[PDB]
Amino acid sequence: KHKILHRLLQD
Amino acid sequence: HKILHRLLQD
Amino acid sequence: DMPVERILEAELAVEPDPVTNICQAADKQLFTLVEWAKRIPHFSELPLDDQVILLRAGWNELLIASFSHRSIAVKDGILLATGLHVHRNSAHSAGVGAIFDRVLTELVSKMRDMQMDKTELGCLRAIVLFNPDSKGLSNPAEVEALREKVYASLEAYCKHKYPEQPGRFAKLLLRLPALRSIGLKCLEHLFFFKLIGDTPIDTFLMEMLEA
Amino acid sequence: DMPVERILEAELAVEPKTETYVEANDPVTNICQAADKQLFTLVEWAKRIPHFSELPLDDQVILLRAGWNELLIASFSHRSIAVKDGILLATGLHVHRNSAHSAGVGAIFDRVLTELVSKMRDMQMDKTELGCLRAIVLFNPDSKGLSNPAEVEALREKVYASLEAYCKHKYPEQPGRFAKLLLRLPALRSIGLKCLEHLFFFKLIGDTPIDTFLMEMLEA
Ligand SMILES: CCN(c1ccc(C(C)C)c(OCC(C)C)c1)c1ccc(C(=O)O)cn1
Ligand SMILES: CCN(c1ccc(C(C)C)c(OCC(C)C)c1)c1ccc(C(=O)O)cn1
Repeated sequence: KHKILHRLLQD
Repeated sequence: HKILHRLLQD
Repeated sequence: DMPVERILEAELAVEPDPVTNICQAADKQLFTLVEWAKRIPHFSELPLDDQVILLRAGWNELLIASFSHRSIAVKDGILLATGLHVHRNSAHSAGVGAIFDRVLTELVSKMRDMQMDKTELGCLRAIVLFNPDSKGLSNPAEVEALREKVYASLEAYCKHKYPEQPGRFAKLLLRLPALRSIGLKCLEHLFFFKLIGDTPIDTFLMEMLEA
Repeated sequence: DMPVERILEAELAVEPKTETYVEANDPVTNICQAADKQLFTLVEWAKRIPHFSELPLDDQVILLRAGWNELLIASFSHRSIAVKDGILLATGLHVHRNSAHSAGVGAIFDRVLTELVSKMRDMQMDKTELGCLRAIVLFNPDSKGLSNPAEVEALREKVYASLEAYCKHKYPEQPGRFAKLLLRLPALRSIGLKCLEHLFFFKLIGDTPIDTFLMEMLEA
């Protein structure tokens, strides 16, 4: 879950 | 507010 | 003037189905809560309609702060004003473990870790009491001025009693959002009990849940 | 350390541009589109708050999921002191009290104006103090599930130590200004909770387009 938030934080 | 009025008037 | 010594006196002059016992202890404390506000400096000098508004606005947060601090001695539990202990398992088995854990983690244990004394607690309750945002106040800036004097006196007490803890004053103030959040949740539970009707609710606690 | 200059830089770097207001139908749909847009810039803002990125990734997820509602409310509330009334959205749209009440959010709109906007304008809260308040909101050690709550608490304590130093240095004639800043946070917490209740209702009805990121924040 939290697909978009994890992606944006990964950067 | 019967109870609260009475307890405040003393 | 807002001396912390008279705020501490208001605290001590007042210090004494699981859901059923909790509600009965709440009704007991609403009576002693009024006597506590009268002992807070300058509160009774406010207009009577303003005293009613402040007590109807803060009673829930005010009572939550009290039994949380009272429960610093208990572990995984909460000491009710009636003398009864509610353990964590009894609250969970009653369907209120979630809000019970929030009180334990965000208040009781946070109060115990920093060893919040009864003077600091009384000032936070006084700050909660003098809530300038309460709708309907005839003179909001009068209540705001009272709040400023309370936390001015609190910061002075903190620099005096704990001079080695420079951030203690702010640490105290930053328990108030969680208190506001837990207060709103406790209110939701109380209304739900009143709607379903399967929980006895005494007269004064019923009066605080009306319009 | 926790320098206020770095926190201020994080505010301005994500601040909406005059461009967008000059360039700018359903009110609630517009407000929700502004919220989705601002969640993306909220992630970039958090990365610019000192030490936030050094936290575990799961704690960064938890802090932003717990705080985004209050963080965004704090932003458009302080942003709206630049105008005489209403709320300036980040999309450039200007929500006035008439439109808010007609759309069904008048009471929560009024709470924003009275308890947040007007207080911020009264005390002339600057962007440095606002950024510190948001960083305090961001570093919420009470967030459930944090793998390292003590570090989050340490960071919050470093932020408000810097905030108090900044306030006493810049506004030495206002000794209670620091406490006055912190005492808007209960109202923010309350107004945040009330705002989510409206948002969840609009989501339930299903007649309000809710874009991807805002939709992801609303689904546990
Ligand atoms: C705020 C009024 N309230 C009080 C009233 C009702 C509830 C129900 C949600 C159960 C409550 O939930 C407490 C648990 C979440 C821990 C606390 C009480 C109860 C006891 C005392 C006391 O014993 O002093 C004071 N207020
Ligand atoms: C907190 C998230 N949220 C946001 C999301 C949904 C609502 C609905 C209740 C309409 C909202 O009601 C704001 C006032 C009218 C009470 C604010 C927004 C909206 C805009 C912006 C922005 O433009 O900066 C940021 N967050």
